[PDB]
Amino acid sequence: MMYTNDNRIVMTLDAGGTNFVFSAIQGGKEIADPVVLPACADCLDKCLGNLVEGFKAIQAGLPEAPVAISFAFPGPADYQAGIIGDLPNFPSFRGGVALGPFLEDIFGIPVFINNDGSLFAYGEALTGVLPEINRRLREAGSTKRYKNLLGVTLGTGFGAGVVIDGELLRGDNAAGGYVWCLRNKKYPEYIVEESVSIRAVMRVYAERSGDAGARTPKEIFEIAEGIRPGNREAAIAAFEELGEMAGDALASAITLIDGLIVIGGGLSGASKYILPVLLKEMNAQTGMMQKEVYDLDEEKSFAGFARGEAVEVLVPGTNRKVGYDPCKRIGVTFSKQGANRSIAMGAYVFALNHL
Amino acid sequence: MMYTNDNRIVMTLDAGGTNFVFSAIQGGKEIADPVVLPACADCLDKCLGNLVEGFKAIQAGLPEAPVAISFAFPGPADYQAGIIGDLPNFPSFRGGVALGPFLEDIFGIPVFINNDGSLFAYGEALTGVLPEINRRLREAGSTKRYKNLLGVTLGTGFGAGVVIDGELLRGDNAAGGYVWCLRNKKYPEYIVEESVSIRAVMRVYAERSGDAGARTPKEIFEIAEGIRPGNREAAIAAFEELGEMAGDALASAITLIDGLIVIGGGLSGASKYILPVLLKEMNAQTGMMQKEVYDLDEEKSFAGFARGEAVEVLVPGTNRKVGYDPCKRIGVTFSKQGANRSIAMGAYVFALNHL
Repeated sequence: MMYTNDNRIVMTLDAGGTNFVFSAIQGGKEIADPVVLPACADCLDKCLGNLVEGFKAIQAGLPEAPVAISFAFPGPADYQAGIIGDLPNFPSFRGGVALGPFLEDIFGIPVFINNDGSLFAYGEALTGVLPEINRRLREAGSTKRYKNLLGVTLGTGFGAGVVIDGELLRGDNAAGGYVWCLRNKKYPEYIVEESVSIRAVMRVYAERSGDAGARTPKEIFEIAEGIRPGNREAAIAAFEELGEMAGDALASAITLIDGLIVIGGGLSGASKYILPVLLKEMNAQTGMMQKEVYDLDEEKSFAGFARGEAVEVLVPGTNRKVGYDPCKRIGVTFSKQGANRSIAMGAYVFALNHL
Repeated sequence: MMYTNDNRIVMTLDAGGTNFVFSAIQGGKEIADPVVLPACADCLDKCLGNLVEGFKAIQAGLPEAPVAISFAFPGPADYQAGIIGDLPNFPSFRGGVALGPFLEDIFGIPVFINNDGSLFAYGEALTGVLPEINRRLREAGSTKRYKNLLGVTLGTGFGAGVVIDGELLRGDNAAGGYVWCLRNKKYPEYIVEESVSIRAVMRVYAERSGDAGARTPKEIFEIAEGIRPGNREAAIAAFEELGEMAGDALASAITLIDGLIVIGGGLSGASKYILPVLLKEMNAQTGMMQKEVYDLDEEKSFAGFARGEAVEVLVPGTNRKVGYDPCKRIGVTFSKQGANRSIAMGAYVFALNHL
């Protein structure tokens, strides 16, 4: 319930794909009748002009005046500078478009642009799971608190973002926290996204079964779940196989970050089949070593996560005691809020913290 | 030349191995006749008592009084809390020793304990290469400045530390920035340290040649370099082979950090044979992708690193221009200062920044 009673309004935008959807956020709520305009990608001045119209449209129907505007944008881009690079799906963008400063001029207030993965992790760090986990620890009587979060979206791609005690890990090339291009475990010549995405689910089921028909991951989930007819053993492998690679990637990524992992996105509907194999892999890899990964979504598992091996040690010579837990542990949890909510909140809160 | 004229004194300690060597640092200089006492590891109270004696010894022969004391310590440990875990080479340490607070009581001033890898990266970030690189960029007329550093020591092990714009990446289990336990490329069932260490150099040369005699990496370097007699082709492979794995690890590690890499340690004497294959691997992996790794130690290479594809873009509608460089690039450099100096400085500067 963070920021639930805040009066400050941030205008936002969803450039997910095909067109622009402009909105506004006050408190945690969406308080603007959305405005849909097309993104005339072929004419820089045309869509750049729609953006102005889109935001002007919203602004005109607000109670108070807006304090800023932030949104996620396709990229690659120099996000901090707010200037976007050569996007494939936007031909009028080759060269470098100073989108951030442009809007900042036409509206005066500051604008913040970031990529999906970043806003998702940020959202979960300050609004989603990270706070829930930390209180649930204190509530469980543990002295341990986690400040580092690696959020990853399983969907069209294998996006991700990294937050270090509130500070979004941007990277020196605006490319911090990438996990999609790590080396693939079962396909050394390719990247992990090739086995961790909607493609991989669809592709594997097609291979494991003899069905060459177009199936959606939901349909595949239904086949594995026993509702829809098909090759159940194959429908499962489709998700297990993804878990295995995701796990391998997450394992080596989290080794550097050393924090909790949040997973979300479209494919998160198949927690049931992904998480087990994923966790099995993470614990096989950090087992070579002194580090356990717990299923933060099951009670029994979270219980051992909370307490670990906590004790008190006496300060030699003194009568004082100090807290200590030699048990190094990590965890994985799926977003309860949903990637869409966390991303929007991420944009909202990021705005408010960086005014 | 950072802190060269600072009057503030920090007492330090080298618990490298076998015994304790106490010293003190003022400005950048070592201003204390070192004091060597044994580490009576078998008796907690005995060596814990030597530490007190060791520091008391130094303190008594200083001009002004000391402002703090920091040093690196073996671990695993809760470094931030200053309490050390069950060390293998210290039997009187099983349970959890609140070493930090102990000294903090007997001396009043604050004490900071960290692991080698961390202090090394910190040292290089504020004292070593990172500042040299950034000025050399400005001097070259580039607008780009790097704030994220991944420092790794090639030696007895494959240690490492990560600094994000001045903030040491500690991790939630005091295990941030580990790269030693990543998966090994050519030996999937083992960790990378197994192929990146003094062992791997010695081991490979023994395998590639038929020489079962004990050779030191220096001797092996001399064989590859043509001075010492032996199997030159094998002596090279010994170092190339290490470069390959180090590169693979560095590649996937730096993908999350997105900053410059500093290498140091004992084996750094063989830059000549390691760096080329190492860089070749990093550019093969981030090539699957939009990201180049440059040899920051060669002039021609650094030149292209500095300029990249820098331009100015006009803010649409305005008469103003904004800087932009779509060229995402990274680099690798060997420590000019030496791991020993950077580590000591890291301890010194870390102390002064966290008073």
